[PDB]
Amino acid sequence: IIIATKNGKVRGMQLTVFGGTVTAFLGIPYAQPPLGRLRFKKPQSLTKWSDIWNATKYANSCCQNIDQSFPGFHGSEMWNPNTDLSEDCLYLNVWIPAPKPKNATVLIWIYGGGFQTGTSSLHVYDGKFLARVERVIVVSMNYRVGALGFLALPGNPEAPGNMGLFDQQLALQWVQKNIAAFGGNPKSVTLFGESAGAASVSLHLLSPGSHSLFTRAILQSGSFNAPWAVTSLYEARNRTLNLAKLTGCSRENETEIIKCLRNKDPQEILLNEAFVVPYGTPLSVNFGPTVDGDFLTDMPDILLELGQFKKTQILVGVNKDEGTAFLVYGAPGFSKDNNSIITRKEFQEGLKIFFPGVSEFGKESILFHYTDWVDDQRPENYREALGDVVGDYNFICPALEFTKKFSEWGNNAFFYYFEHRSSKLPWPEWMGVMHGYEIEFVFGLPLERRDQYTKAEEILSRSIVKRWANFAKYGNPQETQNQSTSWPVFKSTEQKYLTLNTESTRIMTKLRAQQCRFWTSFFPKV
Ligand SMILES: *[C@@H]1O[C@H](CO[C@@H]2O[C@@H](C)[C@@H](O)[C@@H](O)[C@@H]2O)[C@@H](O[C@@H]2O[C@H](CO)[C@@H](O)[C@H](O)[C@H]2NC(C)=O)[C@H](O)[C@H]1NC(C)=O
Ligand SMILES: *[C@@H]1O[C@H](CO[C@@H]2O[C@@H](C)[C@@H](O)[C@@H](O)[C@@H]2O)[C@@H](O[C@@H]2O[C@H](CO)[C@@H](O)[C@H](O)[C@H]2NC(C)=O)[C@H](O)[C@H]1NC(C)=O
Ligand SMILES: N[C@H](Cc1c[nH]c2ccccc12)C(=O)NCCCCCCNc1c2c(nc3cc(Cl)ccc13)CCCC2
Ligand SMILES: *[C@@H]1O[C@H](CO[C@@H]2O[C@@H](C)[C@@H](O)[C@@H](O)[C@@H]2O)[C@@H](O)[C@H](O)[C@H]1NC(C)=O
Ligand SMILES: *[C@@H]1O[C@H](CO)[C@@H](O)[C@H](O)[C@H]1NC(C)=O
Ligand SMILES: *[C@@H]1O[C@H](CO)[C@@H](O)[C@H](O)[C@H]1NC(C)=O
Ligand SMILES: *[C@@H]1O[C@H](CO)[C@@H](O)[C@H](O)[C@H]1NC(C)=O
Ligand code: NA
Repeated sequence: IIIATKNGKVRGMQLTVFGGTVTAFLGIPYAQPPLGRLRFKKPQSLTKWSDIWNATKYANSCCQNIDQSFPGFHGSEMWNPNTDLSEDCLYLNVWIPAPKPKNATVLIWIYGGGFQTGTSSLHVYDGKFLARVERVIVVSMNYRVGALGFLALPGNPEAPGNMGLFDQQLALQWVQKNIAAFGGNPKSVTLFGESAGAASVSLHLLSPGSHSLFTRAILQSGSFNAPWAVTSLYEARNRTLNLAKLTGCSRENETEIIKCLRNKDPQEILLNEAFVVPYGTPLSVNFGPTVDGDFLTDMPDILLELGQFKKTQILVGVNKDEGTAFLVYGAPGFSKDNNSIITRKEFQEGLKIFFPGVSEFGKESILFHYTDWVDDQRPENYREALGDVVGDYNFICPALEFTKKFSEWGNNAFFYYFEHRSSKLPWPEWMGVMHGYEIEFVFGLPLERRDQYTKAEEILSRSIVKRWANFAKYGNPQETQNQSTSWPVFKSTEQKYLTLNTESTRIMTKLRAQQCRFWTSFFPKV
């Protein structure tokens, strides 16, 4: 019940799951709290302690803007932080099987949230089921988001960029030095994440500093080549100087702007983050990964294209309706509280909201590719198109492109397509299989049958959990026992992928091929 780590001892707690036991260590610090002189800088290593650290409750989340478009609605508040916000937030969690395993595969979760929001303590990232059912070890960590995590004056060590990525990387290193003490195998570590988490995992594949801190990788609705995923160095410093003036910190000694930003209080920084961009989008990443020459040594689109990444197996996939979630956060004529049948002009206006700096011709090109219907008179035509438009451009095509290019260098790749709409969901049915709603299935929440989940959902979850674990332990995401359809490796030619649902598990070919040729070849040029 007490574990001895390189920096000191840590007390955990015991949990009861499915007639068994899991040992949870919630809130182990992995770095010096980034307060004061340290705000905006890379994490600094933690100096040892002599007491017994009590890791029995989730630690503080990093400071972030909550979104308030739906106060009181669980469909949206399930994603908001469920723990005190604070700059002092560099902590991680460990769930290990009981009894203590000997050489367990380790899964390391990295949450998404547009790089502005998110926390490891969310209910739908509870690692206790994966520990219990598959006897792997699960680790999640908090990393700095928003400007306190990704503010960038390039080359300048007071605000270098990618600090949140270096937070992640320092947790990964903590697992390397320490997880053996917990009964884990540091030579068997799978990163997995979703949305910006998945884009984070993809960047860890590119970053030499993490090459040796994990084995394999799983990308859920997210990759670095997605349009939101990397902010330019043009944009980044335009953004940190607009933050400077909004807070009365514009100077000319670039480092003393930073000194000036260090005396502001967190919430002052948070209020102004939203306006350093002129035209914003529900998907807008105001402060993101940057080519800092340290974590990321070159533009990732080039590293991907020329084979400059960790060679290993990747598991990649996306959801059928990645786009809908964002339509109710800005798009006109859209509401979670009606079927949001919009018109041709509302569609048009919804493109100017999601594609704001884009030419009139650009927005006409999108409308032309997405509005030649199998039936001109279905009222929901434009509603479905704009959903598809946002999902294809922001998630599905980048993920497919990443998998093709990665697989072109000889490693096994597996692609999936999650298409199950859960029965419980608090959002209306027109929104479909939404961004982030496979996460609970990966984490085994439908296993605790309880109130929410049909037995069909319990089974799908049980299978996904097995495929994920087999991928982590063995590099091959098969379920070998219950006469399951085999999951083929994705190769650049036939582009086979697997669909996940409660009814038919089917092998299909070339997801969204016609849509994605538009996004990945034609549209980048406008
Ligand atoms: C780079 O930044 C400038 C300045 O941004 C403005 O000032 C900030 C403090 C904040 O209040 C922002 O909302 C402002 O936009 C941008 O120039 C502005 O461009 C917009 C229109 O696109 C408009 O607000 C003003 O006409 C401009 N303001 C000034 C002071 O010139 C500029 O567009 C940004 N982007 C690039 C690529 O340079
Ligand atoms: C779906 O709902 C939106 C707005 O929902 C509600 O309606 C408002 C009157 C107000 O009470 C809001 O706070 C609610 O959330 C409808 O969009 C509105 O349409 C009319 C057109 O004149 C008008 O009230 C506004 O311009 C629109 N509001 C927007 C775009 O935000 C939409 O018409 C509804 N559609 C269907 C099919 O029910
Ligand atoms: N735009 C900025 C930055 C940002 C860019 N892209 C993002 C993606 C997610 C979160 C934030 C961002 C912002 O913070 N809010 C505006 C958009 C509203 C998003 C609310 C966040 N909650 C949800 C999340 C996810 N699934 C959701 C499903 C639905 Cl139905 C509703 C909310 C969701 C999956 C990953 C975790 C977060
Ligand atoms: C650390 O925890 C020690 C033991 O706490 C035990 O577990 C918690 C969850 C409670 O149920 C408590 O009653 C138990 O005794 C404490 O004795 C010790 O003081 C704690 N140390 C610090 C620094 O908080
Ligand atoms: C765990 O497995 C690795 C190889 O995956 C091996 O080198 C190591 O010695 C093992 N440690 C144990 C069994 O404690
Ligand atoms: C002011 O700028 C110079 C470079 O022009 C820099 O070396 C110096 O450190 C800055 N001032 C302080 C107090 O850091
Ligand atoms: C396989 O099927 C049995 C029932 O025959 C079920 O109890 C078990 O959980 C299934 N295993 C997986 C990994 O799906
Ligand atoms: Na728990």
